[PDB]
Amino acid sequence: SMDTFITRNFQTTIIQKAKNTMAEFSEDPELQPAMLFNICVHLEVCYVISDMNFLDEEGKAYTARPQYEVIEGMPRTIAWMVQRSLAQEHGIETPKYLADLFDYKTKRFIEVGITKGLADDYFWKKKEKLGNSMELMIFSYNQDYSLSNESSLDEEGKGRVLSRLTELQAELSLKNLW
Amino acid sequence: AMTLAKIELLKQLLRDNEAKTVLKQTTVDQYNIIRKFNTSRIEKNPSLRMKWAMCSNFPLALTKGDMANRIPLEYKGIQLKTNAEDIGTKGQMCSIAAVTWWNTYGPIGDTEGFERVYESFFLRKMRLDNATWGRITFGPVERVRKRVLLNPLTKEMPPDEASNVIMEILFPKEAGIPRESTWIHRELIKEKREKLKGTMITPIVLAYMLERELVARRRFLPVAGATSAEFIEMLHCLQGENWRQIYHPGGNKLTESRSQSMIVACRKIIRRSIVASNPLELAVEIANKTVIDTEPLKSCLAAIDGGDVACDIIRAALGLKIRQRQRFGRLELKRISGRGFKNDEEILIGNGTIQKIGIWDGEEEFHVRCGECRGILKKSKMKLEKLLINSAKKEDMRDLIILCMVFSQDTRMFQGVRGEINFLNRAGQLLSPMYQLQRYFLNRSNDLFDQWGYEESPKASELHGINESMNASDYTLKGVVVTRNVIDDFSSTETEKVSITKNLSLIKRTGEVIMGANDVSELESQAQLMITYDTPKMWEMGTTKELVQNTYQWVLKNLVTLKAQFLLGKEDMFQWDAFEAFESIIPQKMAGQYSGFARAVLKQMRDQEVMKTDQFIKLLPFCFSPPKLRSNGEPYQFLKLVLKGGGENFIEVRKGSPLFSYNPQTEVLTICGRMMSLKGAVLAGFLVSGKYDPDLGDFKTIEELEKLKPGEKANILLYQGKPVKVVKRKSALSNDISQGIKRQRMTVESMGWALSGWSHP
Amino acid sequence: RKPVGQHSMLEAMAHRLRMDARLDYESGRMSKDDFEKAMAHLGEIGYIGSGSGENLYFQ
Repeated sequence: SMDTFITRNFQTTIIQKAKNTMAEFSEDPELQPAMLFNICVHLEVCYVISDMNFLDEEGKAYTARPQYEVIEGMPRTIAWMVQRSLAQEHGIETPKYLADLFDYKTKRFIEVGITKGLADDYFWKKKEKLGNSMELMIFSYNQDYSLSNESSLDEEGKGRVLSRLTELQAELSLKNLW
Repeated sequence: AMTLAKIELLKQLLRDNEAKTVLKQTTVDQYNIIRKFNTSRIEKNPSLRMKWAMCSNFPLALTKGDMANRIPLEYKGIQLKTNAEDIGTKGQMCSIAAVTWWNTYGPIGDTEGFERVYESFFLRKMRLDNATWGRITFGPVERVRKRVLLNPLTKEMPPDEASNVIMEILFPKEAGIPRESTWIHRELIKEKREKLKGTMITPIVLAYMLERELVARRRFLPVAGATSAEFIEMLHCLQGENWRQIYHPGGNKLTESRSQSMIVACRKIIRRSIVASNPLELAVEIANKTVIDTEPLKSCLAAIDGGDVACDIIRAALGLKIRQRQRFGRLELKRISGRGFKNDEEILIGNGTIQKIGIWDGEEEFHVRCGECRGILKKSKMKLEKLLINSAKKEDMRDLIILCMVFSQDTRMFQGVRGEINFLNRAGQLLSPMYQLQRYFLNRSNDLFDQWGYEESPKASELHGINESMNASDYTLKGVVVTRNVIDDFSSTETEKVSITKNLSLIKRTGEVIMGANDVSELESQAQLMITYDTPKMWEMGTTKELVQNTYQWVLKNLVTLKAQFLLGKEDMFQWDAFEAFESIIPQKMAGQYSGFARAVLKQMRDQEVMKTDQFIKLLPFCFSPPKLRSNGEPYQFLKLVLKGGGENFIEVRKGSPLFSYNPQTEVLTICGRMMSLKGAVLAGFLVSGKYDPDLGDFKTIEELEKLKPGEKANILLYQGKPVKVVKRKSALSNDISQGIKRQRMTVESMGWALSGWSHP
Repeated sequence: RKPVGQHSMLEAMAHRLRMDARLDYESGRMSKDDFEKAMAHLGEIGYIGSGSGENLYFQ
């Protein structure tokens, strides 16, 4: 029963919004734990990337107006209102699909990716559906990662994600659910 | 660095519009197609073409480069190479002499490491030089056409595994996935890495030369006697159809090394696991934590495709294929036709008892083997319609005929039973009906052959019949035939997945069973590679002295635990698993007495006195068995404690003995001739940034990790198959994530505020 | 190792040669000047690799 594993490891707020996401796709949560788990991870990682990365009042990155803005984990009715308002404020074209994160320093939209195996291979299967609209961020459970050169994710945050992913990968393989 | 030079060349290809559309349209998948693309015609008869071209002027083709230009145009009136540039490459060609000139007058190259690159070939020369050559013998040899390994390996693996090893050696960045049962050859990888470092030979070759000494080259050959690679390589010289030749190799012991140990290791895991209840659960928990030399047993059983029976049983328990074959005691069977329904029935047998047997129904055929003799079987419902065998050892020719008559379930077999047949195994359990009949007819063979009857021999040139005495005759046993023609080897190429029972029997997916626990061989031998059993239960299958070792060694390790339970004063501390094995060397007649004595002495040290460390260790192993006291109620008392074997094997209670002695002034504890002195949070720095990177060096331990500065990289080997890059800290997750949400809830509330048409600040 | 990928050969070589330079700057094989050279040179290769006809030479 993975429903318990999710309730132990993920926080209350992560789960509620992960279900709210599946409610707008018109799908049943409790009869498909497989999908809900990834949505919680995907949702968790999207926060993690933001969390610590601040920007100071002029325009530089440090650790402690944040550097990123979180889209994933909101209602569609608002998310699109947000995304559209960001694109027209900073003066770039509005993406055709709904993005996950938005960079304030780079003024770019971001799509986060969680994979099991090769980060490089999953990267390319995003390229085929996104061309070069958004900055991709691929993280894998087994310690792989693919990122852009122009992206502004420091060694600190990359750790937070990859460590948490493997921490869940170990807790899955320990109790046989991987 | 090369990096930038690649980009410049790529841009220079994108100038040409044809090459642009190649790289744009053609896929990474299709790379494998376009590399083989050529114009030309593949010309028949290359040997004809070679002789023709070699006689011509300029048959060779030459690669352009700085090294090509150091070859001159002429040399003493001889044309080496040609100018005539082809417009495509702007390139050149040359003649046979051009190569010969290079080997004579050309430049020196860095041929350092060449020996270590082609090591697999150089080991063949090492075998030939040091090998002593024995006597020659002219005589007819029967050559068995067996499946055999052609070339000896450094470490046997499958292609799937060896590739991911080869990758982490030569191409560590591109390797990709960090696999479980792949890295753990870190000894071999780190060894190959440093050996193949200074050389500058083409990687594609290095990979091929690694593959030659890590992948099995197994073909069928006519073989007799030895079945080991270091012999097989020389087979052309070792034997022919009508002669023989003795040979003793370089003598470093390979191939057989793991094959022999793996057999014994598995067999001995079985013998221990059979007895106690739930053999499967023990066979697993043991085999998981067993070791051969350095490799865990999992990877050995999986990689090597040999084994006997116990190997395949242990394989199945852990979870890998074994081989599509069927075994019955000593008999081997491969299904060649037919399929049967094992169907329960009540059966009367000859002696006059009702056994509940399953009856194989339906037409069937089988390729069958036993020992040195091989043959073919045909049976039906409780009837052996036909059997064939080959001229071989009479001991095994007999056993084969018997065991076929058993599994054929012929009514003539069942009627030939005389006397009771209550046979047991090692653990003291009732053998199932047919496994019982097996050992009866192997023992009492003559009772069967009389009941069987005789018929005419088949008059075909290369055949003859046999009788009770296993000799040539014009009479023959009803069904059985012998042939002059020699038969194929065992032969079982394909592999299959299998499930396992509580009693270590292997079940095929259909419902029937193929490999039973009872089918193993009793024959024992010693392990060539050094086995190590980290589990406690298997200490039993050491010797007397080495068990006293491993027990007292376990007490020294877990002193803090045992000494804490001592203060509490309960009877659970005496019932540890380690002391259950120690009872195997105490004679049964005396065990409980020693325990009653030992418990009384350790009780006395708790109540009336203070702690005495050496005696507490000395006496604790004897306390396992239930306390057998005197008739009046008080305990027995002793001076010395005798163990199995006798002579030197005894523990003195008072002070010193050979097995055990403590010197109180210097405080030195001698255990079987081994001295042992008795004098007396960081996992938060666990941020995973990348993967195994050679730049950071060797795998650093805990001590050095504390001294690293905040915000710096390092290599760590974490747990169960994880070689990963790590960074030092520089909050703790849970509070961070909630704060990220509060910033999102901020954004949301303003956008709702906006939907009505307001703002926050 | 026969490589696998549905995407384009060029498209990959661009993405790979990017990261090689990224790593070679951090580890200390290439300088800022040689790195921004590559990122610029590659930048072009991107625009070249997403056209539909001419190479669009310039003056």
